[PDB]
Amino acid sequence: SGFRKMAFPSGKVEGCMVQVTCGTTTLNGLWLDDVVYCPRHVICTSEDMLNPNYEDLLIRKSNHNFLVQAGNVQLRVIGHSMQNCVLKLKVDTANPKTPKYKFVRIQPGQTFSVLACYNGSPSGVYQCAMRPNFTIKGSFLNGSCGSVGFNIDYDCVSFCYMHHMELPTGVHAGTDLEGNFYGPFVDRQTAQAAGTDTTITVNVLAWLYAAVINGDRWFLNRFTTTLNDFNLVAMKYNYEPLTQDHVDILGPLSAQTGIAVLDMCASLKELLQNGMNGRTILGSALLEDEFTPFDVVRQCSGVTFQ
Amino acid sequence: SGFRKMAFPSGKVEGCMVQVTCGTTTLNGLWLDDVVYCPRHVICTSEDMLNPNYEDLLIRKSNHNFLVQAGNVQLRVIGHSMQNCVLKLKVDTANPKTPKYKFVRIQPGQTFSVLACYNGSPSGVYQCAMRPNFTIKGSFLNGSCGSVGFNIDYDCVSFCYMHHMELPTGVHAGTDLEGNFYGPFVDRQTAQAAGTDTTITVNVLAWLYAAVINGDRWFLNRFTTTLNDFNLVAMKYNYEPLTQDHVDILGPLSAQTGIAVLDMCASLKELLQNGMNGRTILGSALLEDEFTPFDVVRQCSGVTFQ
Ligand SMILES: CC(C)(C)[C@H](NC(=O)C1(F)CC1)C(=O)N1CC2(C[C@H]1C(=O)N[C@H](C#N)C[C@@H]1CCNC1=O)SCCS2
Ligand SMILES: CC(C)(C)[C@H](NC(=O)C1(F)CC1)C(=O)N1CC2(C[C@H]1C(=O)N[C@H](C#N)C[C@@H]1CCNC1=O)SCCS2
Repeated sequence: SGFRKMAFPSGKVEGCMVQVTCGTTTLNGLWLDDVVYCPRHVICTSEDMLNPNYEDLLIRKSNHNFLVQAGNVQLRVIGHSMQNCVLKLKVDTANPKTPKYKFVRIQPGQTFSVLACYNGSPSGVYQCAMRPNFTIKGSFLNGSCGSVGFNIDYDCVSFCYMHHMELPTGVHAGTDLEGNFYGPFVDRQTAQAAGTDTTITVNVLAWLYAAVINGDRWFLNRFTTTLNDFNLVAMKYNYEPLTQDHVDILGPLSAQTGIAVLDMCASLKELLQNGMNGRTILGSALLEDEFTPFDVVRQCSGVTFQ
Repeated sequence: SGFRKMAFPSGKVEGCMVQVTCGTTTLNGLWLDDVVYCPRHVICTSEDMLNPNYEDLLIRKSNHNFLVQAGNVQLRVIGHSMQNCVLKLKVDTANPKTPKYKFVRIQPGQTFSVLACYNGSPSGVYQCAMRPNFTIKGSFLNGSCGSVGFNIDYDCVSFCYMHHMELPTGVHAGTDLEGNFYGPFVDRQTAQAAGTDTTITVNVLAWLYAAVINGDRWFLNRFTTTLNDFNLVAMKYNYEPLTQDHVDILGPLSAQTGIAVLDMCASLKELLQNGMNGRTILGSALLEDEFTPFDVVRQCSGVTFQ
């Protein structure tokens, strides 16, 4: 029993983290086989933050200008190139700790763990969601860029995020591992702001299922709803529309608890319209939306990784 | 910016996790040098859960009866003994991934990360506190016992917890790595219940400091309080007494923000007496008490580990 914001074990990613330095600027890189991936704004100067000419800045760098360290060991750079907003530094040594891996582009509403790093060393690990507005609510300071987000499946690490930017109100933006930003953001110091965020309805439902599995059942009412009538209420409270695919993805939790998804929607409808009246669910006073249906099953069934 | 429930990187502990099986029962063990540590109730039978005769059960086991697997590799057991509530299985192979480590007994109110494991493989990592009533609010299923809690300092893993029991209401009890339980609990299936818990006042204050550091300042009032008058209010709301040592431990955060601890106590006093009126702090609708002052500094200053 119990339900926690749970991150993936980070060891496989820890073995890939390195430090990349250009002049005064150090950030993190991801070392897979003989390539180090890092944000291209490592090549930025104190002056041209507002609109860096990245191609001109990279033209003027040589391999030797990139100082890459794995622990206390310098990795010699033998090639460099830029792919969208990431640099790829070819090094002369393949990373012997390289896990089985994939580069994936996740969808809004999906979750992943972040291994927050500084100077190529890990600070901590936490779970995040890709918000509907393509930000993440992370915890990042100066020097954290190049920290990555990831999922694990059996033995395979799917890298999905690399950290680049902090936006107004303290939320975060970054790229996939092909260097393409999530959302409309750019790697320059210019007026950007996130679009308004919305609540990830399918995740709130999954978390209500987790509550029922843990014996926290007070909010279940005796009613049902149609999918259309629920979505009319979701809309007023800034919740994402619930789709049939969402309903089908909730199948396993619905089957385990014996609660039809649309019956759970009726209970969520009542919570939205009426509030929680000072009560908590799974120890929370707000409805939580950063657990996917898959996260709930993994945590409540004890799925492991090798 | 940002503030997350952040766990330690788990890689150093992942390299120590093994599976221990006696007959039908499998749980996790911790492999350090040539010793595997695990809960002694691995030797329990389907029948004598209510009050196992552990000494008689262990007398009847031989080395070969303990099946210890590291990944897919059997570790041959060459010695066994019992220390309080843990078994120590000597194996013929020292763990080449053994980190620098210590066994520590933590105090109530301190925090640590749990690497939840099943069949010797990791499921996830999350941050916990040792509650004033010597329980932890974990997330554990059948087969999780032997999972450990830990802190890291530079390169040194301090193991502080090993999981043994789930208590009524879904909270958890366990031992230090010398096999001594935290709290009045015993490893048998008998009526035990936690004493009433209380809120960890020094941690709530630390988390209010983290809020100020992140620009979430609405709850700061213009008043101060004496330590005695604050503690009279803390008592009514089931908060731990705040001690001078707690005040001094909050020194670094107080100095960083320029807010005297007793001034923060006045603001906390107002929150306790008046509620939050539907507002949130650091995205939370309840006051959070599972971040220590040290956790706040580590997260907000980007402290890393090797
Ligand atoms: C005002 C900033 C927060 C400094 C800035 N944001 C914007 O300009 C916006 F348009 C989004 C709002 C921003 O993030 N920048 C500036 C550049 C780099 C990058 C950066 O500092 N990225 C850090 C890495 N390392 C991680 C940041 C630091 C604080 N916490 C984080 O997460 S963009 C390339 C040229 S300099
Ligand atoms: C009712 C139980 C939850 C089964 C029981 N609790 C009590 O009897 C209490 F007095 C505390 C309330 C309990 O925890 N037991 C029973 C024994 C083993 C141990 C156990 O199952 N420990 C698991 C490990 N592995 C981890 C548990 C399983 C569920 N979630 C967890 O965290 S004690 C040694 C003889 S059998």
